[PDB]
Amino acid sequence: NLYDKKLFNIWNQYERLWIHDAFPLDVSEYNNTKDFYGYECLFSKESIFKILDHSLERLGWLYFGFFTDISELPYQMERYWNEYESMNKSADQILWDLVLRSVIVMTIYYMPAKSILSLVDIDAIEKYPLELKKKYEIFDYCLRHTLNKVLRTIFTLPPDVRTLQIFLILSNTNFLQIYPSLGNNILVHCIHLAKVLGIKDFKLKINDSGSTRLQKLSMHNIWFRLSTVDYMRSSPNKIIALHTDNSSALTRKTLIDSIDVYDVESNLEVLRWKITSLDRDLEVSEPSLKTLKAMKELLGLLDRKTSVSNDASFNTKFESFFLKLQCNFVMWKILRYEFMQYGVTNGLQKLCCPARRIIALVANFLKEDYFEYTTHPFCVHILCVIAGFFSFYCIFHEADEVRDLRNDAVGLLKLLFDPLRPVISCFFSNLSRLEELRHIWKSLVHPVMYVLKTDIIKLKRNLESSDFLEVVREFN
Amino acid sequence: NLYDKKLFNIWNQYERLWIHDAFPLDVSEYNNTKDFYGYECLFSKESIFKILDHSLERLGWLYFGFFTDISELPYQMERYWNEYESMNKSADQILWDLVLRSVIVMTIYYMPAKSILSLVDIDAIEKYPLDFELKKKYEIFDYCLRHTLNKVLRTIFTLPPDVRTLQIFLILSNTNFLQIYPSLGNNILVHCIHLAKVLGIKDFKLKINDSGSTRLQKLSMHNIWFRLSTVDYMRSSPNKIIALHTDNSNLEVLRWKITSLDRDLEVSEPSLKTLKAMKELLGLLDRKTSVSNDASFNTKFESFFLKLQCNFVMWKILRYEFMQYGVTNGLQKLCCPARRIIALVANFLKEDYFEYTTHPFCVHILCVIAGFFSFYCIFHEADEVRDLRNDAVGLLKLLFDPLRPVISCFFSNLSRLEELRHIWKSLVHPVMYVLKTDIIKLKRNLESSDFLEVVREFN
Amino acid sequence: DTKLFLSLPIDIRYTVYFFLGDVVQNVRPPAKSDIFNDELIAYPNIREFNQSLVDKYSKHIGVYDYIPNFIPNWCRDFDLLRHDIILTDRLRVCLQYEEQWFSVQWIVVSGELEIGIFTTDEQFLQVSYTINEYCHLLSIAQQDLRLGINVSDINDVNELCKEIQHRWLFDTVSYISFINCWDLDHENVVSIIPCMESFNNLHMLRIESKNMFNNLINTQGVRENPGKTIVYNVRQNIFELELYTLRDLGYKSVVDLQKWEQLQCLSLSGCEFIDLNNLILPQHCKMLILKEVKYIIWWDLSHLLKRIRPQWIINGQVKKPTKKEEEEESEWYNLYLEVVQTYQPLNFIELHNAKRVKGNLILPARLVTESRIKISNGTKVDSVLLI
Amino acid sequence: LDSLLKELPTRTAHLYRSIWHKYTEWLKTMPDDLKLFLSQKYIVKYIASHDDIAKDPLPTCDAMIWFSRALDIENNDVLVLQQRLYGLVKLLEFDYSNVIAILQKISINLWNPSTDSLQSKHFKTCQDKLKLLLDFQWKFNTNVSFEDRTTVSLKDLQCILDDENGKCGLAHSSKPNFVLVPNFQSPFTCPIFTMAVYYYLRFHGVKKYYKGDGYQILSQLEHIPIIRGKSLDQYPRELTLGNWYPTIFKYCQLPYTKKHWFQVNQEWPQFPDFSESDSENTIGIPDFYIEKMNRTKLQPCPQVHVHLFPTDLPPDIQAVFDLLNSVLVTSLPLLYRVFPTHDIFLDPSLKTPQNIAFLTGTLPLDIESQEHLLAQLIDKTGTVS
Amino acid sequence: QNVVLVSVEGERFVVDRKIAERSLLLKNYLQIVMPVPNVRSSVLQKVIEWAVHHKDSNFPDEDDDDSRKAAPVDPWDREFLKVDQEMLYEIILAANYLNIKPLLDAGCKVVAEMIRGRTPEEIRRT
Repeated sequence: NLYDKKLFNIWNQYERLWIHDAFPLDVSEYNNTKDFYGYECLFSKESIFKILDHSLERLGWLYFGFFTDISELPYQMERYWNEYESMNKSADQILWDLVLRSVIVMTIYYMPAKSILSLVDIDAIEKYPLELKKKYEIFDYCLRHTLNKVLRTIFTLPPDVRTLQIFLILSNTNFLQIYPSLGNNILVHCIHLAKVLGIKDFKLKINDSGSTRLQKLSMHNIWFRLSTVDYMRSSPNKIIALHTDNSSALTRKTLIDSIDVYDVESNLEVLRWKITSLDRDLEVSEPSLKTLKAMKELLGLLDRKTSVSNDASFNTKFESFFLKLQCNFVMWKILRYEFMQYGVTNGLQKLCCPARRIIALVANFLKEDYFEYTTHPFCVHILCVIAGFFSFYCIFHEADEVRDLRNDAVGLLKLLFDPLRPVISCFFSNLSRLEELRHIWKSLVHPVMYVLKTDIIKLKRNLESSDFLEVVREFN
Repeated sequence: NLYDKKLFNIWNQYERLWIHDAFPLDVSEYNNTKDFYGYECLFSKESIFKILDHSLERLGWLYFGFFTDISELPYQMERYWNEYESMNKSADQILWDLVLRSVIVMTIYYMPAKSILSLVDIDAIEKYPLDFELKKKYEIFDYCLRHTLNKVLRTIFTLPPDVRTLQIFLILSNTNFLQIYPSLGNNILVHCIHLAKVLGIKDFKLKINDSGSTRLQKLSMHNIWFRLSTVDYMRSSPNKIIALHTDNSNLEVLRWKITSLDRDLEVSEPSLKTLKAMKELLGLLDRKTSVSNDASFNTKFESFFLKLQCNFVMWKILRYEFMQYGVTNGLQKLCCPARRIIALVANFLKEDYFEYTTHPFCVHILCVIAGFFSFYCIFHEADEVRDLRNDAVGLLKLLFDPLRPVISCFFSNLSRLEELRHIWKSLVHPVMYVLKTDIIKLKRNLESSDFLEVVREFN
Repeated sequence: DTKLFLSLPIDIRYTVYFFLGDVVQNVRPPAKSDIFNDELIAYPNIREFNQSLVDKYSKHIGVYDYIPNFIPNWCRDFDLLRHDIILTDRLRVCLQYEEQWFSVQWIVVSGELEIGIFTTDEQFLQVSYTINEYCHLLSIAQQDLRLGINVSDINDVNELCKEIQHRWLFDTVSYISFINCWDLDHENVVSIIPCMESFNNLHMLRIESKNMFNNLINTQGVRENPGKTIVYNVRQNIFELELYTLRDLGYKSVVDLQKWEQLQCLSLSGCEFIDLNNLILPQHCKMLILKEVKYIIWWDLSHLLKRIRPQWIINGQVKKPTKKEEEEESEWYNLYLEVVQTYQPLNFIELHNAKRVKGNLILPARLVTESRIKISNGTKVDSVLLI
Repeated sequence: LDSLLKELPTRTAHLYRSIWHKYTEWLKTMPDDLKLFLSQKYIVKYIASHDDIAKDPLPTCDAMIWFSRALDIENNDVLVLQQRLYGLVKLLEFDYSNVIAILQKISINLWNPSTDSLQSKHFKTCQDKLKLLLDFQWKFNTNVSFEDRTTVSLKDLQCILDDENGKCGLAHSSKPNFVLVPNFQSPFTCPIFTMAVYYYLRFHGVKKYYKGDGYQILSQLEHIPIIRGKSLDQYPRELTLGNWYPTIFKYCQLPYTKKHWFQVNQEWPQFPDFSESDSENTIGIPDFYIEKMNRTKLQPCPQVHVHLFPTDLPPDIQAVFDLLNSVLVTSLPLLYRVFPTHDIFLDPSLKTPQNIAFLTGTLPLDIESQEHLLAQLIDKTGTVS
Repeated sequence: QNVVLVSVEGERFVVDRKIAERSLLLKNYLQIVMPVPNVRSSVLQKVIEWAVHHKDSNFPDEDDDDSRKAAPVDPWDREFLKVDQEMLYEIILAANYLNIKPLLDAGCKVVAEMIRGRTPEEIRRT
């Protein structure tokens, strides 16, 4: 039981090192790489307009949250097409080019295969390097081209807000979990741009026109999405941060430009940041128990406010899905902390219930032919950690409930996911390793926990019949 | 005289906004733009080795301070030449390539014109754009710089985190670079700061039973981190707000100390025992400074720069005193530091080391000095200050091609300020009212009052 | 039984002890109003009454000594309440969440230090324990703790604690209380004001009287008494605050506390009148806690109520949907912003039952949709509206 | 009312009720109805028994005030009572004899018949020295205003002789209110002994040297002043004494503040005011007041068989003069052994074979007692010990 | 409407649906049969006996501590719970499982009465 608490601390560190689990190093390889974007290159004008139509239909969420007006986008699009045709420069035009390109790439990542495969041209396949694999390879080619263009035009540029939007528009992809160091560096640059422009002046003032209100609103949405990612993507590879400049929503007892919450606005970006701050206060800062009681009450209240959102269109289902997903995930983390540290009773069953809710949700979103919405990386992080802990306590203890839930999670995740092949493959191999560890422990400073001590030591140094036990260690 | 204290603070902010004062958009115009480094391209490897010899002779200071071993550099050079010859990749090789290129560029910035003009090829001048002196030298220097920058912008993001990027930036900071391409420099500075905090380079806390290699590693880390804080204070306009000089509180230490006194001067609580302790401490550090004895070019260079920093900061401190608390004889006791500075730059002209004068820090210094001297020359009379200011401005116009826009802009607005003397020469005065308007114009440019506005509109 | 009760989880024991707040002794003194009534309850009891504790601890006990046999009761109570494992888990658990139940501070009697655990209302004593006993029961550390001044603990005893946590020990204490000694005098302030330098674990204060408050705190009464008031470095280090027990806070008063900076939470209880329009504050302090008092005078909000139309009003809540009516939309935002700017440095307002508020409540919806505005059923108001 | 009772802290109020209980019980000790309960007499009796409460009488007195205003009492009554009570806390909160070596240091020097270092005009005789000394010892013991000092007619004075309880002294129940008591432990610093010698000199006089005033005028005169100036019937003038005083403080080398001796001194204890004795009180006054302010235990009047003062007089004054006789005659052999050169001894009366007999007989107390006192004078006499 | 409930022994008790929607764990689990792990038969019988005795009753809140410590021990409950300690503790744990607070509050009230109406000899054994 004290052993349980200790190995649960070990599992904390082991999940950190779980999650701490090609690109050419030279832009000039893409110096002359063709396009997808010319009239004859890959993607006709009309295909692109269709893509934007689908995007505004299904996935308004992101860029709706950012910009002021969005007929702006087709307007600028057609203007750029006219200018391109006339040319057979400036800053505005190139920025808007990058913006539309990134918008598109997001839409590609969240499209069904058959549609895009019907849209794409043909002989350009002969021109280019070559189911879902075709979709993802063409997506990757488009991504790398956009990345070349945008790296160049990022450095060589004045500071303008729209660069930030690019990153945020692209963070909702495999990108940051496929090109991590790159992403972290550019995130640092975007953080600098954030603090540059004084976007902390979403402090809404008196007698401001509607335009000014909308500007501050855009700033506000931007800031909070940025703080979300900056906490969510904060491995020791990064030490510079912005998630400190906000403040916890907890109303603590034990305690300027540091922004507080509940004093500003109500747009659900705020809600996401609140939830992330609760996770943050769980992880890094003082873990208490009255703290958890208040957090749990507050999170039930916010789950009410989440389900207040009523079904009227795809994007609404998407948002409510992601919010309820986050809420149950954080409840699961809290109740994990409880049942791991202080052994309150029935918390295990009241913890298993959230997992069942999550899995009912993703089942609903497969069965409704919304599998593309499932592909958000946060969902995959979630299933990763869940399967991790469930395998852990399934091998250390027996409960057919746990076996069933874990088997559902892993059968789902294996049978459904190509996209994030490196991460999932590393996780799957080390998971099968832990299953062989089940065979070991099934066949008290145990040698198995000693092997896991060795494993964390291997990782910590990777930062910068004991004979047979070492034998199986070498075997795996 | 209280009016003097207030308007001296106003001149402080106006100098702040002074110091808070083409390269293309899509890095593709320079996609295929010529090297200087190839066998047939521009410079002849052996000439380059000669350049390196000249660099190591006179200017070990910078890169001697950074790296561990420096035969490393000719070693890597010859290795790349062999590899270049064999080729007719990896990360290490590209870093070292860029390293030597930047080293060379520093050497270019601190070379005489006639020499390099003798080195450069001829039909390669026909290959490239001309400007045909120093203007030619500076145009070819600019081309080399922009080429290097093209190369490094691409290759910065796409890399693991390695120390040597920092070395690049530091080798390149000692140039016109940051005051001609500021925003670029600031962004790369932010990235380098991230790399600094990544690697835990605050672990120069030297420990027991470490090898000499480890001592040298920690020394390099120490010098680098502190040079970084030096630049990060000196180059901290509101365009950048992220910083590392907050994390503070071998003579690299000494330079950082001097910067911390300047910081405490500018931003924090002005007391009087504070200034007394600072000035005694700086005299102590002048003792520690003069302990260095003249024995070689780099040594004269270093001791020059250190004495320059010390007198500049003393000048700032004593200015702060005489503005805020009005002690007597301070004008002359302030003029003396300037005279010491000027004896130093005189030494470095007479010794035929004018190239060493071209460091941007010296020009920032002379800028602020001539600024304050013009201020108190027009508002008050002292032929000493007038004479020194005339020396400074005649010097700076007659001697300095490199920073042509800034000095010229400064000179032009400075010549504008001489007409303001005539105004004040022709009491909440309209002139101080004009300076209120002027600081407001600049701060908002960031993001017979009739005749006074008339002359304002004329200029 | 005992071990059956101890084979159980913590929430159970928590709620149980919450119902058993603090009654560990077999007795209780009254409030003040029940004094002049000559009715004494009953305490006919007998010996096992050592003359080692009744003589020692009388400075907090012998005040009463005027009833049926109480001190032998008290004496055997203190005796038997050194072995209640009940109590040890009571304290392990109450400490675990929050000791709003037991007020626990330092004491010295006979020149011998101990740690006493009292009521909260005025801290009638219950028992005490030795530091080594305490942290053999628990883990030893600089476990933050409380302290208050009585006529029992004033100056030399107080300076004895000072010099003991200098010489023998270190200053393991945070929070300071002014429960009596309302005169600003008879050596309490004289002792303590030079003594807040080794005193750097704290953020928290508790105050009693309008005399002591007005003559120490309310910074309009400006003077030049250096040892009579605080050093301002502690005025930085006081993120929390508490106060009780007065009649007329703000009736034509000088209510303003801008010097009281780096404050982050206020607590008020047990009073008889208050108005918030006189109230002025620093920034940084939004947590406001307010307990059972008489009728409150809210902010005015009268002109702003005159600004309003029933164009939009529904169910006590309002909004403009019409983007076209920037006239009405800008007006809406002007109204909302005036509203919050009245409450500007506040985000959390707790009321226990105060029986009345008089001042035309119109509030935002962002906060009452949540539990920021946390009123008990002091439901004697009707002029409610939300934004 | 009840709100005023609510106005207070809580520990203090519990304490107050406990003390109400205690005082009610200690009053149940006696047969005996709220001012009789909270009576100055009964309260001071309680405190005389409860010296423990005299250690923390601050809330004691404040609670007594709080009850004296709790019920229907005239507010003037409780505040004049409060004036008396502040007098009491001032009296009791100080328990040592600090205002004292100034007494000693002076009294002695003013007794000393030969003062050489004194070149000052006044103080030629021993009667001048004694006149001043009586005024000083008197203020010092009774703490009274000067003006009031001159208001008192000695026919007003009342001898207290109670041998049942063993008390003796001189009392005044009139405008200034006070009680004087003989110090037999320290005759020199005793104001009554002083007054006895001075009165012998004043009245009997010294044959062939200084005319007595005669004992006859104690009738024909309406006001007999405790000390006479130029005129028989009047106290000396204020500025006169005001001169005499610094003159002596100088010679004694003690700092002098006129306000101390010519006006009431508040840092100092006082008798209460009241608008023939018994066990625990004398004129109006509890005895501890009197023993404290006169700083001597109360003792019965010693019976002497020798009469220096007249045994034939008006009944009114007689008792007084008999008291004076006993103190004088009790302590005279001592004065004779110290200052045999004193004017008093120059009378032929004191020269008789008997009076010489008793002056040279057993000593009232051993010599080695008054050493320290003697060490305090700046002219050593012919007899050095 | 009604619902079946499996005592983990396996006993398929039955309740009226909404009278069980009194509870909150149910009110979420549904939003007909349910399992009930680690509960026994007479346990749930007495549980539902209380639940049916208290259907139209009013209860203050789960935050009003003043109303909570305002402590009317219901007399029906008071006699209804005159049983031994282990079944009692199982009732208490079950109330914790089910988020049905007033019964839990009453149980803790009674246990507090047990350990308040005490004897020193309980300690003299210690």
